[PDB]
Amino acid sequence: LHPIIQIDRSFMLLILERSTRSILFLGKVVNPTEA
Amino acid sequence: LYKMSSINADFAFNLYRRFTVETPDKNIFFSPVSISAALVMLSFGACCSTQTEIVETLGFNLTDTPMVEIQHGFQHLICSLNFPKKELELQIGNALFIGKHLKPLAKFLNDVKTLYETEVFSTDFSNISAAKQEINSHVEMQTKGKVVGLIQDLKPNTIMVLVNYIHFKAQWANPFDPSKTEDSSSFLIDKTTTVQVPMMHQMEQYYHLVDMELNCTVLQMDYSKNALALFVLPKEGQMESVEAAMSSKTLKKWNRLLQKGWVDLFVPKFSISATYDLGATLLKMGIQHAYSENADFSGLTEDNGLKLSNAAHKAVLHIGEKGTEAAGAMFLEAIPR
Ligand SMILES: Cc1cccc(Nc2ccccc2C(=O)O)c1C
Repeated sequence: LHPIIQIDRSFMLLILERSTRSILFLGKVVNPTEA
Repeated sequence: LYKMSSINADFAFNLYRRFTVETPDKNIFFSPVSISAALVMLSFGACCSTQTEIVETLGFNLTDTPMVEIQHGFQHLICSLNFPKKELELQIGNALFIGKHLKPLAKFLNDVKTLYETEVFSTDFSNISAAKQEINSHVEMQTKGKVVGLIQDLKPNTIMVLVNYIHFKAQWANPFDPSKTEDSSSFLIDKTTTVQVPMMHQMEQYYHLVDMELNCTVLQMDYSKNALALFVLPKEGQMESVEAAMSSKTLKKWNRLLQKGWVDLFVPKFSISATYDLGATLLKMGIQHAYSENADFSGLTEDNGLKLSNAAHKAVLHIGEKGTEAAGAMFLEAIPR
């Protein structure tokens, strides 16, 4: 009965620190094997 | 702090949108906090319109938050991010490489050292190549080997370099089991094209949601202490409209709506890296006088002898079964005024 989440196409990523509510890193992965 | 971090978030997203115009349909990866920290530090020594422009480009309004509150907020921010936390590595620091013949105000030096942890190095920029290696090596060391070769080219007349570096390493609250990782799974890179990536797989409870306005799935994976990752997965062909909506207001909404529940979750194992020449971008966004021959950094040196010439960022990311390791570094170059 559980939703499937498949990160299998382009996605945005945020890495956040909780106490300061800072965005440490921000990005979009279009091609995770690129370069 | 949160009203600061909210302005810092909207700067992040505005800059992100500039990048999706400069390098479109390509990987984007940066540390907004690294870029903001470096520029705020550059503002500490600036005066008048030079200082005003920098912080306004950073997204602050000097009526709502006077210059001193901004300075004090960023000092408390860096201090907080660096505070020792169990089971999470996070360090953001900076270094000022000062030309042998510059006249830095010992005020500005003592204050960056004591208030932003700044490390100060007298640098022989008459050996431009050796100086470049020294800075690059310092950044590599401070990012635990992850940011290599930050400065590709360094102008022969450089007389100051300001560097900021951030390193992050953390374990997922719920690590993936590598025996359940699929060696080769499809990832759609455009309408009709796939690449093969390792796909990690876990069945656990996660905070997640479907944003019904924006038509994207938001998935939160916590790190074991004080940090989280948000994955934002648009419906097919909806990425531009999600990008246009990203903002602090949107993050606040998701913070409210995210609900924990069971998920059958597949996440790719991968690494990326990105580099940005930020010179022209920053001029456009409103940082003008800092580049001109009438730049006012009278808080920095006795003779106000310098101007900004170049700026660049490099960031790298690795996500695997155990957690995430990420790093970034910001580079601001000054030459004679
Ligand atoms: C606006 C903003 C900016 C940076 C971090 C936060 N915090 C979150 C935003 C969305 C989802 C989760 C969080 C969180 O830190 O729990 C917020 C609300």
